[PDB]
Amino acid sequence: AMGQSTSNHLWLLSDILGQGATANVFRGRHKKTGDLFAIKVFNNISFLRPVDVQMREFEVLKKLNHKNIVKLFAIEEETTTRHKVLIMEFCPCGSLYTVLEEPSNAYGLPESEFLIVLRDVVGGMNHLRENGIVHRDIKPGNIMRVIGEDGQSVYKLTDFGAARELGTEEYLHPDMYEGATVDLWSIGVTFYHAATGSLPFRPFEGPRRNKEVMYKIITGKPSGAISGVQKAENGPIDWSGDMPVSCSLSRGLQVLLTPVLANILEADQEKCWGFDQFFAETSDILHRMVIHVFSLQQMTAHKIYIHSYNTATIFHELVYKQTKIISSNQELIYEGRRLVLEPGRLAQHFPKTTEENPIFVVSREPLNTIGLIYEKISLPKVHPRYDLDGDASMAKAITGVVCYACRIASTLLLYQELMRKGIRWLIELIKDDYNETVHKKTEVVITLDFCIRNIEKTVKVYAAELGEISDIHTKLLRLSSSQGTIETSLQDIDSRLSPGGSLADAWAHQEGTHPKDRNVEKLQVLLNCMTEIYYQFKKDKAERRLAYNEEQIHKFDKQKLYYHATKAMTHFTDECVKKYEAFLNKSEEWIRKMLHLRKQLLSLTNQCFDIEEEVSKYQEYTNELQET
Amino acid sequence: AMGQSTSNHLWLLSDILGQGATANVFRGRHKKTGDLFAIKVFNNISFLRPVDVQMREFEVLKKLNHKNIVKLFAIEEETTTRHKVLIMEFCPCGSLYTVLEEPSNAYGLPESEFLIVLRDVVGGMNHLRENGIVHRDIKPGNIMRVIGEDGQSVYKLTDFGAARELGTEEYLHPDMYEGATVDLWSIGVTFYHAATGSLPFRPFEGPRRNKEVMYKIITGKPSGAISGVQKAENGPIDWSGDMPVSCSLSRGLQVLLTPVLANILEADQEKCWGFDQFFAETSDILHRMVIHVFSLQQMTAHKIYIHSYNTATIFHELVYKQTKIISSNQELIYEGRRLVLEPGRLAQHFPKTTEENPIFVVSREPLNTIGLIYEKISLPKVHPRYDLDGDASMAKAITGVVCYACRIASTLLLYQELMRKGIRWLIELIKDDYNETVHKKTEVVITLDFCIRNIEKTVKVYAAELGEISDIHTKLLRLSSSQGTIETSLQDIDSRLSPGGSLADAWAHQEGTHPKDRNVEKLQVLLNCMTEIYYQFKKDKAERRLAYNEEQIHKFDKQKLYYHATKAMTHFTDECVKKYEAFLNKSEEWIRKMLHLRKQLLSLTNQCFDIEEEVSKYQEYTNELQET
Ligand SMILES: O=C(NCCCNc1nc(Nc2cccc(NC(=O)N3CCCC3)c2)ncc1I)c1cccs1
Ligand SMILES: O=C(NCCCNc1nc(Nc2cccc(NC(=O)N3CCCC3)c2)ncc1I)c1cccs1
Repeated sequence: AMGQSTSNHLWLLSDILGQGATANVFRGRHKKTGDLFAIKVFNNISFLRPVDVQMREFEVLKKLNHKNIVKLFAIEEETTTRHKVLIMEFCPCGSLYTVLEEPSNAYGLPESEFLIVLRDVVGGMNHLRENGIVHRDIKPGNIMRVIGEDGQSVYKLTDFGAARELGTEEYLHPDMYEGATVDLWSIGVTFYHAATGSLPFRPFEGPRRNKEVMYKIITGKPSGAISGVQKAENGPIDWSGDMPVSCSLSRGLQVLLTPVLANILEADQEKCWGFDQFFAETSDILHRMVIHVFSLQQMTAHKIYIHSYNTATIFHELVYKQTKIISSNQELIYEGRRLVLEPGRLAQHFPKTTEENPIFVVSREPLNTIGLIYEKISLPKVHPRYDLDGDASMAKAITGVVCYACRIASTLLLYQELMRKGIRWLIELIKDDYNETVHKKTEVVITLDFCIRNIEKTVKVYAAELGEISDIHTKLLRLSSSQGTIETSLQDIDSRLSPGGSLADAWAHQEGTHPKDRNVEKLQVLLNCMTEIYYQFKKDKAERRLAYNEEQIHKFDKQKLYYHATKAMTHFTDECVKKYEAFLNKSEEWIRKMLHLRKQLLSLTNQCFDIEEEVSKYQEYTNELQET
Repeated sequence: AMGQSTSNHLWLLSDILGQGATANVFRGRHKKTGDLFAIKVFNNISFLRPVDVQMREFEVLKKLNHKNIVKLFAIEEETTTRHKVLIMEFCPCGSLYTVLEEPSNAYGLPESEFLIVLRDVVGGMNHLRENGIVHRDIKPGNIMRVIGEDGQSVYKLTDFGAARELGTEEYLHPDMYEGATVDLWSIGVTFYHAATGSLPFRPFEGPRRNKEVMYKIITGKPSGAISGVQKAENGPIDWSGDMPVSCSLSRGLQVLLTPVLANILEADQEKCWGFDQFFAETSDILHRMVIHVFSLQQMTAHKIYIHSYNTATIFHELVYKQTKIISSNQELIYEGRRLVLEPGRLAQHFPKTTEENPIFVVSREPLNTIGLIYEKISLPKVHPRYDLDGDASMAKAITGVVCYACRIASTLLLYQELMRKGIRWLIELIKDDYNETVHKKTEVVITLDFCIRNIEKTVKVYAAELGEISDIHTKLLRLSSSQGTIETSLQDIDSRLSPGGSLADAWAHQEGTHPKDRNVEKLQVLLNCMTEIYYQFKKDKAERRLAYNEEQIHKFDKQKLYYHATKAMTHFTDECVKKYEAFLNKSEEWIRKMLHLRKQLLSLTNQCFDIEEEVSKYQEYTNELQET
């Protein structure tokens, strides 16, 4: 139907991307080439119209180019309405807000994608800072997302610099609600929103006329607390200076991110950071590499953030901070074999590691098995009301919960499949310790056999001599007897290491769940059905009203949305969870038995060294008798 | 707009799924529940209308239920037109034909998905056979696809039994073109079409008035040839009794599939199989498990199909058939360690293997490095014509080629990443052989040291005796000297095994490409742009004509379709291929040097055994002198 146009560009009014106060953004094309561009048409521009100031201004923002900033191509005039039109680059993927609309990110973005967000936002914000221009209005809605040539997302900034001739209410600064601090505030609220999937400060009712509590929350600013939420109408505020349990970020990252947000979120400029403080700490985080470590003792995976130039000493310290294991008690295993790391080895030369192929950690000291620690979240109540807005919010909520359940279920399967491998590596690695103890035994055996034979032979050939010989014979028997005890007790250990020797990993190949079960795929199928319905309810909300047929289809699918979710949650707890807990229960059992065996093997090995020094004082005794 | 209805069901005429001669299939819903069903409305039913015979008939097909057969729910009458309507189950994913429409499957389905097709088609066809009903019309178009609860595809049959009261031209049997053989023919043509992505018998022009050649091709039926294609207008026919190089199936599967299709594709019932012969061989293939084996010698991955009850002897034989390695020369490596397999060990108890984590094979005999063998396919010419049909076919073709290139590129990266691991395992495993040779050396050393000392001491204490002593001393020096040679030559081998010892895997961590490059992701981005344009051209073909704007957008995108493809192909050959060939070239180098070292380590190890039996004839000589 009706559509605006320009000298070089044209677009339909049906194609809308963003609707702002001063301008609107449409999906447009170049009249000649046909390439897609973002069309910024200014609404209500008469009482201003500074074609003198805005001329050079738009010419300045034109030459301004950055990877983390939405590019401005040209400034043109609408054909009929004669409105000024800016030509931005089209971002098909939408904004960060669009990403947060996804149920998969209802409880926070994936860790890698979050690192992309942090890096790009900082880069773009820094580039704006170097030009002196201040934003203050930074929100996921105005942070665009594009797909790079390498496939990875790239985030850019677009809406700014409109404060000249004239922040979001949830992203507003306390004193500004009614200094460069006002910047970092919205940035912090954004970062928490990307990590948690929700806003830092939430009243029970929300952003309304009962948002009076919110201002009290924001002006509250207790210590270094990064979030505060009241769980009831006009109730107390639950404060926390840490990340939620449902957060998809690794523990190592949360340790670094927590102080950052805490220092940039307060009304006082006293303790608040500057852009240099902020940039320094943030870039520091971005420069660090990733160390994937799976602790078998607690059955917990870890991501340790270290610079490439750091040593293995700081590495052991950080691993201690997360796993509570002494640096001297930390033992590493990689690809079936143990790996000895020098205290001063750089992180650049570390082996290739993934979360599905990490570095296992075994300890001499007994440690409790923790397993995966997650937030148990149930489904919300589904109301029979036809409220399109309600059905949309309920759809995102309930699908987000199921998304979380499927995410946890995938993690549980990872822990089990990693556990089985780590155990298989360990039993063969300790078996190698048994293999070397056999060798050291044979050394003492060869030493024993010949040394005793000489002394048993010297009496056959060639009071005084008899007394010496007898004492030596006894001494040789004192050691050879214990050598026989160890010899057979080691066969008992080998019997344990043998298949079906009560240390076998057969239990671990039975109790838990396997990729053969396809439990994650089973959950995803129902999750896809729900996700489809969700985006449909979004499409129905935009129309504000539906036809009779669409009305009942909306109701039918809404009921199926519940049935899908319950079916998934039931399969989650009755299959994935229970079999995981059983695998974890028997995990403690095998751990006790393994550490006990390891203690036995240790002692029996050291005893060979104890008798190794004894035969060195005897083989060089009589054989080395002095005479002219 | 206008839409048909029923007592219990209703649908729009715009919603079309399949358009047949006697009936049409629409997307419909139940008036009460609102669930989606397939609506089969019979066109032109007057001269027949056997409400006596078809009554019981449709009642029979009603109770007929199977996982591999599209379920019939009810038989109802249209409200106005009074036409008979069948209620089938709705298959959102479409048919196998729809799957073949995908550029990803332009050169054949993935191996796993093909196994699903084979298993389901056989299962459904067998179920129809047990009821006596014959199809003959089996085509990917009438083979529906649904997504099971576990996520895996499930294929079903739908259109049959319409031959009572009354095959596709490309799927037609030679004698039937102008016995149960007519069944297996179309089945074979279907199976080849799923494996190759193309039809078995293709004239140059195609299925037209020049299809006269085709009938000659079909009546040709030379030997056990499974395909025949003329590459020029009215030219000779290129015959082949094997699968194309571009086929995505494993070599092990092709060996099994080839005789199956060959025996079921001929006009003569003399050599043609029956349903029992067909079912027996096919089910046999389906029962077999998968063995993933990566041969480092030829740098080739393999999938060996074996029954779970078979032994390791037949395993070694099949591995020999593919890798050309003698059963005694086949050495297995898994998870960093070598694995010894007993000749009679069942396949059920084999370790867990994937294509990304297979069982490596090393050999004593020198073997040439082959690497990945694929079909080099270039882009087709893009014509400036606005032909919507032409633009659609060209889109699928050119996108299919790029899909193949990205598939090969993914395989190349797999080979390199597997190579690096296999090499790293090997250098540490042979290092273990060095570790055990050191132990055997120390055994001879302890034997040497004490044995010689006794004989060197006997002369100090306690013509005839002198002569004996001297001869013994010399003999002890004959062995101890060579012991010194081996001792130092082993340090040279250890020097080789040490980092930077010319056997290091540093070259392999440099020359080839890595997942860090994200080359596959780079290709996929351009592949997504092309795929989007492809499905768009499909959408434009259905309209038969476009508006002026849509017309030029079609032309713009068509040109961008070329630019995307060329950009991907350039990045494929200039980055992925070249760096792969360089990695393969230096692969031969390290292989030579490794096998040479392995030969040295072997000899130097066996020499320790050669001198081990020599010291057993001397240590028990003088020490064991006889006397009363
Ligand atoms: O500049 C602004 N604000 C920033 C946002 C708008 N600006 C741009 N937006 C895109 N691309 C884009 C975006 C969003 C969503 C989508 N697609 C969807 O999810 N949709 C849209 C229809 C319904 C579902 C594509 N490129 C460039 C730009 I610049 C202002 C708007 C009004 C004053 S300022
Ligand atoms: O029974 C028949 N023939 C078998 C085929 C038709 N039958 C069924 N088809 C579906 N589902 C389905 C199928 C195909 C394609 C799609 N979707 C798409 O790719 N489309 C459609 C619009 C354009 C893109 C969904 N379920 C059930 C059935 I039964 C006959 C048709 C006429 C005589 S016999």
